[PDB]
Amino acid sequence: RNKLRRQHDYDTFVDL
Amino acid sequence: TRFTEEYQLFEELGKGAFSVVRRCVKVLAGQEYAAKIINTKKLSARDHQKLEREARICRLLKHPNIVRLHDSISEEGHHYLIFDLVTGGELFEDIVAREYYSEADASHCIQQILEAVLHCHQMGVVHRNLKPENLLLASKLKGAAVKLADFGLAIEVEGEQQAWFGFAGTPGYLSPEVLRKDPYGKPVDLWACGVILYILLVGYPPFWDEDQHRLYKQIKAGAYDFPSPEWDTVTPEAKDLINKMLTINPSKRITAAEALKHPWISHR
Repeated sequence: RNKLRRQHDYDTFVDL
Repeated sequence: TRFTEEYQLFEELGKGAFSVVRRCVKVLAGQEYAAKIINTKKLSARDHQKLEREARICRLLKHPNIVRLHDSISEEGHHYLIFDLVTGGELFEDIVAREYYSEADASHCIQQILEAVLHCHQMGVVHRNLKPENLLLASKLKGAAVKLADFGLAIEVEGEQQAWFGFAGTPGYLSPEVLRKDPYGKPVDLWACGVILYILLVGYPPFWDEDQHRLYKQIKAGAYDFPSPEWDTVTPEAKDLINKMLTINPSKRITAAEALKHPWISHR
């Protein structure tokens, strides 16, 4: 399906 | 300064890095508020910037579906943001704990989100970070209103003028235009609204992968669908709106106003 988990706010491009 | 003498500090309400928020009382008035206490100089060079921004931009928005900032205050090594008190928690907590919303309540929800967002765009503010975590419920009541929050990443725009405001926001709800260092503006919020509306109705996001690279690829491609079974019973106008919000070219993407007129939200 995909997952609804919590995500954080970034101020810049932080490649993960 | 003013806070210590005017405002009386109560219980611990919530935490979030170097910023504890508490229920406070403007003693003379008697009225009660959420006061965000923030450590100064424990903060970084960039953090103070996002604080001025938050302060300035919130002191711009008078709307029942936007958490009001009543007073920004600075004292010895602590800054104080005084807001409307809200005890309904995040829209995330409520979705998580109710799996999904009915069309009825999803329409009622994103309506308030769309009006908050429209006032925002009318005062030339773009939020860039809409998400269930950044939307708060007035109180623990059924029917309690939805109040937009967190303007640390919000930016002022001039008319309908577009520009590179930097890569900022949250992987899931980021617009394609941002993912392509494109000059962006008002429409990035609608993309984010689309994503929220999808979540609202089924309880999972349209775009998601364990690899950011693949997540941004499918976002960039508009590569979402409406799976069976769950999506099968869902009105084709509801789906329609989400297409018109998760439109991949921000020109031909729906606006905040256009949306509040759409038959899925309006007849309600």
